[PDB]
Amino acid sequence: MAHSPPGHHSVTGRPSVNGLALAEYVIYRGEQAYPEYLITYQIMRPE
Amino acid sequence: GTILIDLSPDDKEFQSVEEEMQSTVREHRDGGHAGGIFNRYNILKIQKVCNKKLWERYTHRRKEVSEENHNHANERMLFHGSPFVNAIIHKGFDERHAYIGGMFGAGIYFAENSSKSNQYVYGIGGGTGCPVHKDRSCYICHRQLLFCRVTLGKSFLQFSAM
Ligand SMILES: CCc1cc2c(N)cccc2c(=O)[nH]1
Ligand SMILES: [Zn+2]
Repeated sequence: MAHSPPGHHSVTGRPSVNGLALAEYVIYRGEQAYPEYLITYQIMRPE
Repeated sequence: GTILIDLSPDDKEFQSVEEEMQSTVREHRDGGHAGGIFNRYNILKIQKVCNKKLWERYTHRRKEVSEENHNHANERMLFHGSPFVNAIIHKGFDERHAYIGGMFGAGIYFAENSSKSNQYVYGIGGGTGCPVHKDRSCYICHRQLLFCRVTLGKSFLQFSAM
């Protein structure tokens, strides 16, 4: 695993180009996340 | 040490987690190549993941970060998709779940858009799709995502051509 940028605990990937996209985030220590919900699902075919 | 508790669809917690799943679907620039073509999900089950060891591991690190950032963990709830969600819920996140080829280097990646995490359920770029039908847009096969509590602390802002 890589390291966080010095003086930071994560990275935020802010969408430039695509106006409708939300952010993505990266952590570099597994202890910085807890898997709180497991969601089981199907994708739905548009009508 | 993990146990999974089923939430009832009548439970406010089930409903708020479903709304976050459904309301953060978007269209993707790949036209559905990786994740499939859809506007919404059929939620089949939501389970609470309960593991004392892993929770304590998380809260210990969260306090370290908080103390390095004026008592602010900058905690978010974010989605994570991976073929290894079964290992994650039993053993936690670690270096094996790092995306070596990611845009922001070899870390563990999370998304606000549930449909972004959905692109990774069957592997990088959707892999070869579901195991049964080899279809990245399978409407039959059950998929799984994690909705995760994530400590960001002080986060480095990368403006990104996404
Ligand atoms: C490597 C699996 C993965 C990658 C990913 C990403 N690159 C951006 C936002 C979310 C995810 C995700 O959920 N899983
Ligand atoms: Zn299938």
